[PDB]
Amino acid sequence: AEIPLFPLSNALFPAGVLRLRVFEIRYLDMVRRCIADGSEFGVVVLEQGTEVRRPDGREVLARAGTMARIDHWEAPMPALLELACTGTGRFRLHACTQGKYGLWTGQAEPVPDDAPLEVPPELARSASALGRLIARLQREGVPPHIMPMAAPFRLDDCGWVADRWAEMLSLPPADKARLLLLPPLDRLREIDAVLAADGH
Amino acid sequence: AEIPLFPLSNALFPAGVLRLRVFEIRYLDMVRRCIADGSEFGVVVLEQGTEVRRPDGREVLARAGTMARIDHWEAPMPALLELACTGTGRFRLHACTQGKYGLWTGQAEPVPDDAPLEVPPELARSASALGRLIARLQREGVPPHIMPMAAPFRLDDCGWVADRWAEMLSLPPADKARLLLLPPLDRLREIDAVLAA
Repeated sequence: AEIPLFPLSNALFPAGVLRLRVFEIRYLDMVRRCIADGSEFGVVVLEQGTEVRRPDGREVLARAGTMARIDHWEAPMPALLELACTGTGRFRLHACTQGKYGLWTGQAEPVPDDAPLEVPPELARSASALGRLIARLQREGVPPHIMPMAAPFRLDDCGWVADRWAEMLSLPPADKARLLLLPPLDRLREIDAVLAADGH
Repeated sequence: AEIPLFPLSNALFPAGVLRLRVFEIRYLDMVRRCIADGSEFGVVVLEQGTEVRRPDGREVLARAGTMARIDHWEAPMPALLELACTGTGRFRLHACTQGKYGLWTGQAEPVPDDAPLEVPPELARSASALGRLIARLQREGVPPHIMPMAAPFRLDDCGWVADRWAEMLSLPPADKARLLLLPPLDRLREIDAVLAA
């Protein structure tokens, strides 16, 4: 499924929050199309290279990604677009090409959402930790335009909880892409093995 | 104490890495002057505002921040100013003033860099977990200009450990500001509490 690609320094996960700020011509033209078009673009983390790369070149795109849906947009100044996208359906991009203005694109086969699971008591620490984080945000009165996570607080869900943590944890891009694809349970387990002292 | 301020969505901590893209020309005069005489600018996290500039809203700065040092600027894209910075000394922001063009300026009382202290056995959890994140990024050989933290990895320094977690974790801007000025021991204890409970 040939779709436009917006590689980024961080990976996007389903239901994930993402406030973009486009200034490059390739993304300015691409984002505007999607605005009038209605379609959404694909977001995959950069396993290598930067996200601007005007003089650069060697940039490696992750093999997995999540589709990005545009919620609302604004134009604070000319040649600048401030977006507030939401992560949608995930995909497993394969052979992609780099078109005009350096706009990445690739045929990507979607990957159906995983069935919602309950968080076992063997992984309560993470879900309880996360829940603690969200509590403070709310307790402090953090406005919507700053909240790093959407309203639907699926705290009692393996996948969801792991997606939230993988989003904010400084993990290698190559790992983030794998986590996105791995099954919900396995995903929570692994991040769990990162937050807790596995090997002291 | 009077210094220029650059508000950001994320708080900046000592030794914290920062890749800043400056769009609004209202800041050009600030970054240029800094680049010129090698000075620094203050970075405070926004409590109730947008990094860019809303015409219907006003920005509210946090109670503290950290000075930023320009490791070096670049302009890969025509006229786009992109610079790598590092958080240096912390300051307590007594008062700030928003003047013309929306530029912020405040009274910054610099606070001395805390002394380093070994990580106690109970707070070891927080250090080993970070240590693993770091070793994870290295095992994958993630490029330096991609890593969120800088080379000097002080895994036995409460302040360092706590600061890293504080900039990574999704916490309200006002809390980051508070933890920033908080003494090393208390900082770690507090971030440790969030990681468990």
